[PDB]
Amino acid sequence: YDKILVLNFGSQYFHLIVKRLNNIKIFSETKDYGVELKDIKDMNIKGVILSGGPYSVTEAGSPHLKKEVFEYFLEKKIPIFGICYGMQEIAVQMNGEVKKSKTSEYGCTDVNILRNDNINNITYCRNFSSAMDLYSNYKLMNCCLFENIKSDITTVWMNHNDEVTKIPENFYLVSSSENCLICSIYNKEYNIYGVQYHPEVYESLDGELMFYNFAYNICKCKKFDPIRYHELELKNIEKYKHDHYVIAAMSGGIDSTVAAAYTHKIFKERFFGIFIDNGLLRKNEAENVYTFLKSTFPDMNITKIDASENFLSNLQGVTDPEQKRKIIGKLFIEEFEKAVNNIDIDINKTFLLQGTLYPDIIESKCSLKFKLFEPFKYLFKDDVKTLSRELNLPEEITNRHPFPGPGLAIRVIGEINKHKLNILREVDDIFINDLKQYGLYNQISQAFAVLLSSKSVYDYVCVLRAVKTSSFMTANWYQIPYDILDKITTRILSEVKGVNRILYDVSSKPPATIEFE
Amino acid sequence: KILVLNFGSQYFHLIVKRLNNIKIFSETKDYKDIKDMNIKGVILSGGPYSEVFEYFLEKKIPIFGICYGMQEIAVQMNYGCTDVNININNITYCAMDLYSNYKLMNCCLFENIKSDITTVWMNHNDEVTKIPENFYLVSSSENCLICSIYNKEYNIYGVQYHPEVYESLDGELMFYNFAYNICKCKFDPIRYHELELKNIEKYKHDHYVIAAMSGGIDSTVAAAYTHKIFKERFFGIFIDNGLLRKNEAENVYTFLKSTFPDMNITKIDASENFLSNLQGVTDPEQKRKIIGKLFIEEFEKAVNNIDDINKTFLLQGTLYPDIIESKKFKLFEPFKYLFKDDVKTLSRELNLPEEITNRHPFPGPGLAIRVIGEINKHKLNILREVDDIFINDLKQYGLYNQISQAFAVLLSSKSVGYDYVCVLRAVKTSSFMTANWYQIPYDILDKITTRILSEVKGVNRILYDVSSKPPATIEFE
Ligand SMILES: O=c1[nH]c(=O)c2[nH+]cn([C@@H]3O[C@H](COP(=O)(O)O)[C@@H](O)[C@H]3O)c2[nH]1
Ligand SMILES: O=c1[nH]c(=O)c2[nH+]cn([C@@H]3O[C@H](COP(=O)(O)O)[C@@H](O)[C@H]3O)c2[nH]1
Ligand SMILES: [Ca+2]
Repeated sequence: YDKILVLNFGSQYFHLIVKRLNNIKIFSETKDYGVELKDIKDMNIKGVILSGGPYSVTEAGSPHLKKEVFEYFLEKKIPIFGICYGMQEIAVQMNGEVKKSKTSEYGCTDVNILRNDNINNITYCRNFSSAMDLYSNYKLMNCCLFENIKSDITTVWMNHNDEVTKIPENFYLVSSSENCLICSIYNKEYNIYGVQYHPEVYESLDGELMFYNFAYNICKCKKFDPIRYHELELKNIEKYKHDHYVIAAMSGGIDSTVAAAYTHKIFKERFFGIFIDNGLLRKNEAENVYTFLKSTFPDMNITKIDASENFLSNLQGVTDPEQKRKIIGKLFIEEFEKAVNNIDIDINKTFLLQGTLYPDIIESKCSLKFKLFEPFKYLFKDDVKTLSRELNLPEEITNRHPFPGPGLAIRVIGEINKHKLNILREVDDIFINDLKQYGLYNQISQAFAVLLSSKSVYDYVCVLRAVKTSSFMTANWYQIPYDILDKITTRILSEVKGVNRILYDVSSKPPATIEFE
Repeated sequence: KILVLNFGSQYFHLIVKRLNNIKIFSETKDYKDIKDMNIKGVILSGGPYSEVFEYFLEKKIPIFGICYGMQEIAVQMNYGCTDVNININNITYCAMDLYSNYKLMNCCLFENIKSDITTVWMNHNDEVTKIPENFYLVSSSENCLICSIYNKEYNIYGVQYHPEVYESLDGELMFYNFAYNICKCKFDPIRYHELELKNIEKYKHDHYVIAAMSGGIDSTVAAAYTHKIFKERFFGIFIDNGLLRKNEAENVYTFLKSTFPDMNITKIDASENFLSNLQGVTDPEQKRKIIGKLFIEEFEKAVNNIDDINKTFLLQGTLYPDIIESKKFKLFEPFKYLFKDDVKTLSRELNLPEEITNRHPFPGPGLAIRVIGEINKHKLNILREVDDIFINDLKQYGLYNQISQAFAVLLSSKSVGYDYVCVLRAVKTSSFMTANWYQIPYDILDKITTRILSEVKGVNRILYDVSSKPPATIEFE
C-alpha cells in the first residue's frame, strides 16, 4: 500500500536495504537510478531511498538521477534518503561539492550526531583546534532520523572513497566522522536526508531504527507483511485446485522443496514434480535427492529424467563459462518442456511453480508458456529457512548449502568431460563429508571443491572453496581451523588418484566471486 | 667409509646428515662396484614402496636397516613421535605370556642410552609379523611388537622407526654406536672446506678464479672465502635472465658491491635473450632445459670478454645434497660435503649481513617455473608485484625468518571479478624431499590478500597452497 521507492546505484548492499524494509513491514519498490518519471508518477510512493555504489560522482559515465525525476520528488513533497553514493548524488544535484577523501573509510566506525549543544563532544576537531571554530562554518540545529537513539554516539559501517566537501543548499550538518566531516546532512524544507555510512548492513547497530524513523515518522506510511504474502497467495490458488494442474522443477534445494510442500497440500494428485538429472550433480546426488523427495512426500508425483548424456555431449569442447551457462539453460528448458508434454495435460490450465525469492525479482529488474506461480516473491533465504521448520521438514534440507543450476560445469575449469567430473566428485565428497564430520558444515554458508585445467608435479590441481555470505553480492572467505583443514587435505591427496595439489581460496567478494567461473 | 644405499626414502638426506654430525664419511648409492672401496658398515634406508646381500654377510660388513631396510633385511634373512620400550615386566600395554614366544637379550646399538624408554619418529604402513632366522626381539612399541631386531652372527641391526630425523631423541647415539662401536670406524666435513682453501692458496700467484653469482647463500659465501684469497684475480659474474623478482638484479648487484668492495663483479642484462627463446614454451622441463643452455652460453660469453683459460678455476657453491642427488675450467667446490645448515653458520663466522643467512632459496629458472604456461612480460610483471607484496609483508609481520621458503605463483587458469589467478606458497623444510605447508595466522593472511587484490591489476583471486611434500612438491612446475 504505502510504498518506498528504493533506487539502485550499483550497491553491493542493495538487497540489505530491501531486507530492512521487509523487517519493518514496508513495501519495497526496486528500480534502477535511470528510472523515468512516467513509470513512477502513478504509484503510491511515500519516499525514496538512494543506494550506494562503486562509482565516483566526479567522473564521467557515473550514474545520476534525471533532473525531472529529482525535481518530481521535491515538488510532490516526497522525502529522500541517500546512503553513501546516494548522499553524494543529492549533494551534486543541489549545488554541493564532492571530492575524494584525504583518508578512506572502511569497517565499523563511530560517528558523532551533531547538535548546537553537542558540538563540544568532538575531540578530533583538529583533523579538519577548537570545535567552535570548525562548526561555525556550518548550520546546526537543537534530527528526526535519529529519534529515540538514546546515545549521541552510534556505530556504523563505512565503505567509501569520496566525501562531501561542501554542503548543498540550506542543509544542516547532522553527524561527523573522524575521517569524514560532512558525514550526515539534513534538509527541513524538502525532507532530504543523507548519510555517508551504510545503515542497511547489520554492523550498523542503529540501522533498523533509522529505516523505521524514515518510513513511519518521516514518510507517514500506514501499512505489508512479507511473511504473510505467500499465505494469502496460497489461499487464493485454492479455487483452482480441481480444474488446474501445477508443475514444478524439483532440484533438491530448499526453495523448490518448501514451495512444493505448501502447494502439494492443496493440489495433491494434480501436482507434478520434475527432477532433471543434468549429469552435472555431485556424487550420488541424483539418487540421493530423488529418494529424499519420495521419503518426504510419499504421495507426490515425481518424474525423474536422466538427461546426463544430453548435457555432457553438448558441453564437449566448451571452455567459456557463459557459453556453458547458456547451453545448460537452453537444454534444461528443452528437457523440462519434453517432460511436461509427456504428462499429457492441458497446457492452457497449468500453473508453473517457482521458488523465486525477492533477491531474484530485484536482480531481474536490473542491468510452452505457463501461468507463473511464485508465492515467495517477497521472501529471503532466512524466511524460507524458518518456513521449512514450520513444515517440520528434516534439518538436512534447512541447513544444506545452495547449489548452482549449471552445477559442476562451472566448477570444472575449462573443458568438461566425465573423467574430470568423477575426480571432482571424489574430492568434493571427501570435503563435504568431513565438514559435516567436524561440525563446520552448518556455520558455513557455501562450501565446495573446484578442479583446475592447470597442472602440478603430472596431475590435476584442486581448490577448496568455503564462504560466509551476507546476501547475493557480498561474502567472506571462511577460516577453517588449520588442524581440520590439514586432516581434510591429507585425506583428499591420499584417497583420490589424479590430484597432487590442494589449494584453498582466501578471497572475499568483492573483488572475487564465490564461484570461479 | 660407511655405505648408505637409497631405497627412495624422503629422509635419505637426514641419515647422511647424522653421519656428518658423527664425523663419518658417507658413500651414497642406489639400491655392484663396492669391493674396491673401504667399507666398514652398510645402512639400508626407508621408502614409500613398503643385490649384493651375500657380500655383506661374507665380508662381515654389518647391516643397519631403517623402516623398509629392516623389513627388506628380514625378507633377505627369511606414525609420529612414539615412546618405544627397550625388562619384560615393564611392558604395560601387552602380560608375560606374549614375550614368552620370543628370544630376548640380557644390545650394542643402544649402549649408554641410560633410559629403557626412548622417543622415536614413526612413518610406516607395514610391520614384521614373524622374525627372521635366529634374531632377538630387542625393542617394542604400543602399535608394533616387533619394533627393533638384532642378529649377533652377522651384526645385523633393524629398526622400524626413523632414527635419522631430529624427532628421534636418541638418534645420533644409535648412529654413533653403529659406526664407532660396531663397525669400528677409526672425516670432519667442516674441516675439509678449510683444507681445500689452503691448497688452492698455492695457486694464487698464477691461476685465476671465476664464479657465477646469484645472490643466494651458497654462491656468495663461497665467493667470500675464495675472493679473500685470490683478490683481483677473482672474477664474479652475475646474469640477469629476466626471470628474477622485482628490482632483484639491482638489489643483488648493489648488495654484493656493498659487502665485498674489492670484488670484481660484472652484471650482464640477458633478459631479452631469455624471454624470446622462451616464447610459446609451456612444458616445465623444456623451460628448464632452455634456461640452462642460455645460462651457459651467456656465462662463457662474458668470460670471453675478460682477461688465461688454461689457468682459470671455476668456483661453485655445490653442497652435499646436490652431490648426493646426482649419484671448460678446473672445478673447485669446497662445500661438497656440507649442508645449508653448515653454510649458514659459515656466513655468520664471516660477520656477513643477516639478510643473506636468512634469505629463502631461489631456483635457477626463477619465475619461469612460477608462471604456469606461456611466459611473457605481462605475466611476469603481475607475478613480480604480488610476490613483492607477499614477501615484504612476511618480513613486516615477522614471519619471513621462521618460514623456510615463500613465493607467489601465477596460473594460466582465469576467474571472474576475467583476470589471472595467483597462489601463495609458504613452507617449512626439513630436507630436500620433505616439506610442510606453513600455517600463516589468518589475521595476517587476510591482510596480505586484501593488499594484493587492491594494489595489483590483472589479479582478482588469490589462493593459498595447503599441500605438503610428500605427495606434492614445493614448486608447481
Ligand atoms: O542458479 C545459479 N546459476 C548460476 O549460473 C550461478 N552462478 C553462481 N551461482 C550461485 O550464486 C551465488 C553467487 O556466486 P558468484 O559470486 O560466483 O556469482 C553462489 O551461491 C553461487 O553458487 C549460480 N546459481
Ligand atoms: O636451482 C633450482 N633449479 C630448479 O630447476 C629447481 N626446481 C626446484 N628447485 C628448488 O628445489 C626445492 C624443492 O623443489 P620441489 O619440491 O618443487 O621439487 C625448492 O626449494 C625449489 O625452489 C629448484 N632449484
Ligand atoms: Ca506426448
